[PDB]
Amino acid sequence: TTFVALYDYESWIETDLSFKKGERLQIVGNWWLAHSVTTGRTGYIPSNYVAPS
Amino acid sequence: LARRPLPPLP
Repeated sequence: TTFVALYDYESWIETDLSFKKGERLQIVGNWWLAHSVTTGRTGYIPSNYVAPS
Repeated sequence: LARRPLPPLP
């Protein structure tokens, strides 16, 4: 359900989240719809940037 | 949106 970011990721498009290494992301293909309690945003993240909690 | 190719690592 929850995954942790392995690396920093920066997004400039409204569909994708930016996140920092170590950020916990709730998972709502290659890109997963996720929610960040840190920022309150919901958006896609690349699955190769995260690992299970 | 989910089926896009994976981006490279940093």
